Amino acid sequence: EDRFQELVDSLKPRTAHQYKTYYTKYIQWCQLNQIIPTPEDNSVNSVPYKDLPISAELIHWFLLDTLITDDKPGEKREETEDLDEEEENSFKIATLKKIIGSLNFLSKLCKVHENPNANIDTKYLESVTKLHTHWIDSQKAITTNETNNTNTQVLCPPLLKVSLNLWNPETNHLSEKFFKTCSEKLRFLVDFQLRSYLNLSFEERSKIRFGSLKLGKRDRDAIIYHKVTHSAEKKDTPGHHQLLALLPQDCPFICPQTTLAAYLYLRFYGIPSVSKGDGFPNLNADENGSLLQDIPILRGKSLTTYPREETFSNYYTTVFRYCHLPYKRREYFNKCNLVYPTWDEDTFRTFFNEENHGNWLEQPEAFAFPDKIPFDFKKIMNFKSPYTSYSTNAKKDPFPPPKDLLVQIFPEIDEYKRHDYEGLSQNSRDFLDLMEVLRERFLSNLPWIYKFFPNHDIFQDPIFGNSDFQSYFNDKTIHSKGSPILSFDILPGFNKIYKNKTNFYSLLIERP
Amino acid sequence: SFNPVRFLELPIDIRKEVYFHLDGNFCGAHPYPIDILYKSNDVELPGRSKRSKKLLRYMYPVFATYLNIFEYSPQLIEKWLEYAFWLRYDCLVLDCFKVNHLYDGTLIDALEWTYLDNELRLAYFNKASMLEVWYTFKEYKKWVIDSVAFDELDLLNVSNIQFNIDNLTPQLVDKCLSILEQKDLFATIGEVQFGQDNQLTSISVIRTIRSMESMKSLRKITVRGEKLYELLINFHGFRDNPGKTISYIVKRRINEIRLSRMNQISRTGLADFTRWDNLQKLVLSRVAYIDLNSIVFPKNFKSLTMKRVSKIKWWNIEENILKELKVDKRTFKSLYIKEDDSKFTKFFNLRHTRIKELDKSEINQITYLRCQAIVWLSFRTLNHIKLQNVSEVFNNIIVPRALFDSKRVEIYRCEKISQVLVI
Repeated sequence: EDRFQELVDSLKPRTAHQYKTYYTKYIQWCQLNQIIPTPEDNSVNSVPYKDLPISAELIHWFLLDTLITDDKPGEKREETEDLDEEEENSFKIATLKKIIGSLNFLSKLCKVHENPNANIDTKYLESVTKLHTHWIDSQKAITTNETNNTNTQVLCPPLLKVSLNLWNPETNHLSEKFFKTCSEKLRFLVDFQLRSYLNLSFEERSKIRFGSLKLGKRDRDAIIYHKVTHSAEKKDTPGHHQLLALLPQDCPFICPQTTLAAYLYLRFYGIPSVSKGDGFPNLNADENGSLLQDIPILRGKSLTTYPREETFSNYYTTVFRYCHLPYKRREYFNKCNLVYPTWDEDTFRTFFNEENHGNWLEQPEAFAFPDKIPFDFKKIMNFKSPYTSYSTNAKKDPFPPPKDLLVQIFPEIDEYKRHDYEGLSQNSRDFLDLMEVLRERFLSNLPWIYKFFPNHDIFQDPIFGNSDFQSYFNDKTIHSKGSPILSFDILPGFNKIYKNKTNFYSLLIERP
Repeated sequence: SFNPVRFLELPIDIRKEVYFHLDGNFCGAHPYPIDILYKSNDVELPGRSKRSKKLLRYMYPVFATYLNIFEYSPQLIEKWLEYAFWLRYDCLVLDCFKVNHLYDGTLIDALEWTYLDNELRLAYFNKASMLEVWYTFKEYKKWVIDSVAFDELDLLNVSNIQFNIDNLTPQLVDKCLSILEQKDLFATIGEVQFGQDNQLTSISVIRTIRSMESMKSLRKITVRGEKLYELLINFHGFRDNPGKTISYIVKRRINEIRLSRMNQISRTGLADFTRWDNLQKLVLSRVAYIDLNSIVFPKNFKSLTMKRVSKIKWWNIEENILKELKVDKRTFKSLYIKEDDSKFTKFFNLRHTRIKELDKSEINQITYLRCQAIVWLSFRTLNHIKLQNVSEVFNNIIVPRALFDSKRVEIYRCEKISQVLVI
């Protein structure tokens, strides 16, 4: 009762009743999702402050399911104009900051009423605020063209420019002694897209193995880099979980799954006449944590090691001077300010365990925390729109790839399926189904790569000039010979500029 | 039931004192004051109707801005919307505004310009920041102002309306000042507030300042922020800036300055009021820490009231008294202090503080007038003090005899404050 006077006087009455409106929305959401039990039926519904569950993940999951899962299937169609949608998501970010402030005030209000289940862990919600601030500022950057003398970079992003320049099979002006082979350009593009879509430093990119890439138990579309950390990288209190995600993009040239599958194709096979690859691995004597946890995601000097840092420094410098982009050191080497959230073991065991929350009507892992990843972090760091939140945006599939073209590349997975597929280690068949998903994405995105860059070293093999390969190529690329704009999408803002073929070809420097 | 006519037959002192304790609350559809909602275990939550569906569709988008604050418990809103037709025309409410304006804006506090229902009408907010009464200026001049200004021309002038940005959006600030420009209503307003919910100012503040020279009836200016207090009303060292400042011609006009809710007013080395060279009162409303040795206090200022503060230093008069009569602090506390409570000290109670006083047998009527000249050298011609809710004065509090009498200093909420000595 000592803290009540400076808790009332800390706010305006207007701000106090606005905050009470917002946490009343929160407590109504907690009652309609059975997080806190209702006291009775058809009476004065009232919860005590002593047992009101408040946490970072509960506040953020409320924020998801109410504020940023703005689907509204009866009134979705009022976001066509950029001015009205800009006003609407500016209202979204203002209400986001105000609801986070209100629930911070509610967590402060429950502590004086002796609530042990009210700890905010405010750096998580500040990371969420910084995340949506970054996205709304990117939309502020596209909606404002006259900020400075950089209107080209207002239009053009770094990721699309560097990606489409690194899909170029010829390097007559890129580099002479740095980017000779196309496999080295593909592993550079793997490193650049694992930098862009996964905001890590260089050392977490060095930690990437084959066995550290899981699959989506909820999605099957996402590549789950479970950055497992127990008690030794710098940090004690062992369990610190940072989950990561790679989604297939709309454009087949900025997709991390397509680029990863292409470099793994040129790594396992390569060119039979020019550069024989590293070969397909054993996957038979795999201990759970030996073989796939000793092989990196890209080769370097030796065949089973990670490359050198200043080589990638020179690669970044030569690509950004070829693409005319201002390089800075911390924005591509050091740790980013806005990263995926790294959980602790206590909340990761208490919250995501579905058997300890059987009273809840709807588990968080089911819809709003897919693959134990926060939703908005996933669909912002994978460059999507998190506001429709349950649609089929990436599932738009004309001319799907057949199984006959699937069983003609990477036949080793078919051999293991005709081997004892269950008797192997868990990481082995997990990596096999990982390569199945990557091969399906690669086979889906292959006709656009053949149509726009036919001279790439995937096609240094005369089995690709057969009837079925070129027939599927023509069947998927028949609808692009007369259209002025492209068919597939690029980015959530950049589909009204660089969807036109003229600007998309002027992205290129050699052979526009 | 309640009889309206019998209440309006009894004379105006009793009606004043009824509408005094009726703070601003005319309605029965009022929110709970924010002390009961927090000193309670339970949290009152909502959870069907037939008539309110007609009210929440038509009446509610008119009052969306000022009443979306109360979306918790919408029984408070569907009860509100029957008051929203008839309460502004009530004879009790209009009689309250009559007896307020007859006492120069003392009874119910600060009518406010707003722009609702496309009109630029007035508004009255209670202490819970809920509107209850909205009048356009023709209707407000017609049946309350002209209803008591029968023939006396010193009461036709209505110069006590606050303007109060942070109530409303900066687009509505622009539209309100434009419609207030196209009418002759700048002499109508009485004071302005400021919001902002590294010298950067908001858009609604710049719009308010650029039309503030045209007021010619502006007093009682007030701010609410700290990062805005340090910019537009504090001196801050700068003395020559044409744009973004608060236009020195209107600095001369104002009577007083209210400082609403901050942490410190002397965040820098000095909370200097060198300008605003014509203000009389200064009310520190909820500032956490103020030092009286860091305020520079103009040539003619009289009142420094200060409520709801958390820490006060003092004007450190005790550091200058002990150099005058040249003793130690421990000898002063036990030797020169008399603690007399004869009859006028016991009038206003102060049962928790202990009002003290210097001797007469140990000071020979010289270096008593010097010990009093120390106190008047520290106060510099102020009279009214008014310590409300306070805590933990660092230096001990020193008041002169010429100002302690006639209740010109007035400590009100005495729990942690103690030991005021009067010299």
